[PDB]
Amino acid sequence: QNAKAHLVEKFLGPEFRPRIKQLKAKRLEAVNDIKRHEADVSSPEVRVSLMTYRIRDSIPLFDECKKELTGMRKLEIMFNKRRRILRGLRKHNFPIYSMIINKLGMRDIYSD
Amino acid sequence: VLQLEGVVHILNTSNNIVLTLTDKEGRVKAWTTPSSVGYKNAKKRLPVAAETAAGELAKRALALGYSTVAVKIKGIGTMTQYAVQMLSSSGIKITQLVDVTPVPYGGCRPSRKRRV
Amino acid sequence: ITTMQWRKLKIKKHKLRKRRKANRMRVVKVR
Amino acid sequence: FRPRSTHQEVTEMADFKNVSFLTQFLSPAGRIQPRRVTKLTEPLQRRIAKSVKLARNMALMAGEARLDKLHLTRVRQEELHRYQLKKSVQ
Amino acid sequence: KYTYKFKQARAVPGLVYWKPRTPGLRHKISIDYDFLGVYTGAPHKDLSAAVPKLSGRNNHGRITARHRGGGMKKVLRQVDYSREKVDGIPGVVERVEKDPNRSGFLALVKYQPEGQLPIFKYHLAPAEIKAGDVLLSGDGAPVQAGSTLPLRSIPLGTPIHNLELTPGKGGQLARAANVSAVIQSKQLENAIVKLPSGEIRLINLDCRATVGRVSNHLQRMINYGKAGERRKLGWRPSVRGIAKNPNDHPHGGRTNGGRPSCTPWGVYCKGQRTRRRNNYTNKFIITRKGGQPIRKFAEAKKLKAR
Amino acid sequence: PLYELLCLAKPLGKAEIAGAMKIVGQTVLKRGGFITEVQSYGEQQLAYDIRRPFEIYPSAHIFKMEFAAPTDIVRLVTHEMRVNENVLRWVVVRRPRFKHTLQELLEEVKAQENDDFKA
Amino acid sequence: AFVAEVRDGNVDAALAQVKKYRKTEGVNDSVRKKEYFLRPSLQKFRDSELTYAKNMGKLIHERVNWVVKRKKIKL
RNA sequence: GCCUAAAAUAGCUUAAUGCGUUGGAGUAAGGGUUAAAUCUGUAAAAACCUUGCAGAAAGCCUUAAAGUAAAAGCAGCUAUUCAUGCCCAUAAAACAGUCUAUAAACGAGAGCUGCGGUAGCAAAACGGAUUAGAUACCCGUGUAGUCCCAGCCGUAAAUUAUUUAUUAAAUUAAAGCGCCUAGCGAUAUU
Ligand SMILES: [K+]
Ligand SMILES: [K+]
Ligand SMILES: [K+]
Ligand SMILES: [K+]
Ligand SMILES: [K+]
Ligand SMILES: [Mg+2]
Repeated sequence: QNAKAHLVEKFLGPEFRPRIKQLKAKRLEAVNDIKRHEADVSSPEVRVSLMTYRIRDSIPLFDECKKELTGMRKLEIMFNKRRRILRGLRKHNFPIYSMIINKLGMRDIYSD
Repeated sequence: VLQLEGVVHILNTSNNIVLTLTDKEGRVKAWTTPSSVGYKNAKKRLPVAAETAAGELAKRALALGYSTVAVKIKGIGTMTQYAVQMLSSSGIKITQLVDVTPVPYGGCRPSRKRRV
Repeated sequence: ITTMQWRKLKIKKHKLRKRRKANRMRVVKVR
Repeated sequence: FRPRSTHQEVTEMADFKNVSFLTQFLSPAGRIQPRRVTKLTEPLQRRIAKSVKLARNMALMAGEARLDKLHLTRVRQEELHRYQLKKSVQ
Repeated sequence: KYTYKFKQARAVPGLVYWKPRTPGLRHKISIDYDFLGVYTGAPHKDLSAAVPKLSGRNNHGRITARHRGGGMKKVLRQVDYSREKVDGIPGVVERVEKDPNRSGFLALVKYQPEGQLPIFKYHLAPAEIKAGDVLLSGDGAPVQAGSTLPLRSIPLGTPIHNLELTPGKGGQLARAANVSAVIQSKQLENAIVKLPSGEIRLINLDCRATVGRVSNHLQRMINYGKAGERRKLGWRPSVRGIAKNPNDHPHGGRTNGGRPSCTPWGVYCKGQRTRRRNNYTNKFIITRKGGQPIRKFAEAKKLKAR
Repeated sequence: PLYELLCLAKPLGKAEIAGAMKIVGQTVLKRGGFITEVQSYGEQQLAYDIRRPFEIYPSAHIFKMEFAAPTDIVRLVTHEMRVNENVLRWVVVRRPRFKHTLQELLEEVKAQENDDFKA
Repeated sequence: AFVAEVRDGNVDAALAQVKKYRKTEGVNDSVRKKEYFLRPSLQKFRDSELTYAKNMGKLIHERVNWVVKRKKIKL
């Protein structure tokens, strides 16, 4: 019997994985343009982008499952944290603040 | 005639003792209880009443020809000791004792406690 | 709060509950 | 002195299908023994309990000793003898 | 039981809660057919007929059924309660329609026999059938809602409806909105069936039935807000017996209810039985409604005579 | 992921057993997976009898199948088991994805390099 | 289901085994629980009392054991 | 990569119990109390071997909770969705804090509306006892309720005040708050 390489690729790929893993893989790829270097996963630009992507993916999730209150509370906490991070960047580092707003298509409403 | 093997079922539930004689297929041949012997509401709880009922059942069992029996006990009580001893001393051979007391895995809600 | 304090409040609460039930089915509430 | 399996053996064979292996952690009446008697770690205690419960759901185990299934011990030994003979011949 | 809190809440979908703009709209609750996907237009031309209203009058011209007449125009639909014609041919549901002559919904099904033209029929709509579904009958059909099979091929606990008393006459028993019957056991040549009224009866195993329930679960939530709403349906008002004069009703006199309540012809109406004690059909009824054994009903006055 | 199915079927003929197994296999293949192991154990005597509304089964035929497929395959397999009337009882359990952890692979790589470095 | 075989007609020996099975395999505990119902807050208090009695017995015999070990008392 | 007494969603297992349940066998009691009786049976009960149907709950593991689920709370099995926790390996040049005037969400049990279900238990109710009386405690029946889905209600003797430093705790000194000023007394007014 011959070896089936096409089967190995499918198993190692994202096809046979839960939905959450597949979504998270796409989130990392979407921040390849604003990251500082090939391995940056903690800069303020990357962190804010990942939080924004998570919110967008969660909107359809809770339209069907309207009773999972635990997940909503976690989302609400992250929602407020992101606002305070952007408030700090604007006051101290405007050029970084401008890039994040432009990339994610937000509005300049993060003053004090 | 006398080469008959039977089963004796003893039920004791803290208020009365019921003894039933059956064959090996489950068909009943005789049964006795303290009230059938002469012991009534308050006197049915005495060890003497259990012994008398056990003796009467043994007499009927011997008449029918059941000499070898197996005893199945259901419940926890003190009357079982006296009934079993009386059967052995009455001339009936006992080959096995089996306890089949049930145990719920959860089950139904019991009644409230008595505030006496 | 102590047991004595609970008992002192208990009597007054009972009286208020009794009066409200009496007025539950009256045209003109007694007050 | 009684046989005791190694923790490496438990982690490799703790499955609901291995009824024979799981029997070492059951009392003679068929109940689950506490951890203070099995001498197992907490993660291993949980696995053994779940394997037994799953086996009961699949009718591979009984929640307690049953009077109508007392001939199984004879059956298992008869099956074991045939299997050993077949493999030995092969 | 209707309560004004139910209308205020406006919760149940599929109902029209009319705002209390006028006295005749305050308590009115209807059914929203558009939200349910039910067609409320004209019936199929080849399966309908226009007929005059009878208003409860027989061929002698006298009133035999009181409090009828004076409604809207009447049109009748032809419904195939027995699907023995189309046993093997599958059918595709085209529409679910409303019929003012019944409380359930009707389904329009098109069949395409091989070598022939399409065939249209009306069927009583099962609980969970929509347009585009496929209905099948006869041997070799699955046990699913909308399938018609003989009682020999139906599980005990499966609800059924449109049951036939006779082998081939057609379904007659379970037809009303949101009703069903169950099978308890099957004997050599009969099955024990519990009817919607709670009666246990013997039915021959060669009869047929449809799996599922009837297709209207909002029947009991309707409230007619006006007298004229039921006038348009063809119902006329009735007068209380104690309001009439002595020559008209047994309750006619000035005093109210001088004698125990009875019909206009003097028969007690608060518990007196009307079924024949020696009815031939007693051989098929096991337990009557309420749990009364058949023998208790059959032999009740014979013991009193003795 | 990787799933394992254990099925208890009536002790019928081989043709009936083969048909039941084939239904599950095609369902996996259609969804876009593959099958790794197929095994049968023959007729076995159970701890207690399985009871149906008017039938008692003191023994059953047992077979197992291991397959890899998307997470939506579990519901499809469950539906097939319920529909088929030759199956008495079934269970589906998830298994670990890989036999070797990342740490174990790294140790093997390091050992190979040390041998090359010594050479 | 416990099966006790009677050997040489020694019925008393069989009865002793049955009592041992009930205590070891927890049959008396099930009967006690199902005699009447108690709330989870009242069941907690009941369990505390039983454990307290067990601990007192353990303490008492711990004192006796030490005396035996040291003074070699034949009790 | 694995784990979970976490939440939501969907399938599956039965020890016991109940009956206007099937067939066999058998005949006077069964049940309950300090002591009795009401009640269920002899027109065939309970007990015993079998048949059918049904609801709720989860023995051993099992122990605190050592999860702490934010609090209310949480362990029958399997899977999905999702959120945690563990190992091993990574990441950030500028950003992230405490507290809460005000505002919002979650929130036991009981209770209310609609829909489905109703075994066991049990307010109310009706009988039998006890007693000077028993309008209670005890015994026999027993409806709402307890259960499922969608709404309303927002109340508990509904945990130890929050944060920084030290500390096993403790103690010591500070930051931002809420509440108390003898008791007694409203269905006050808004
Ligand atoms: K009228
Ligand atoms: K009159
Ligand atoms: K509440
Ligand atoms: K409380
Ligand atoms: K003060
Ligand atoms: Mg007049």
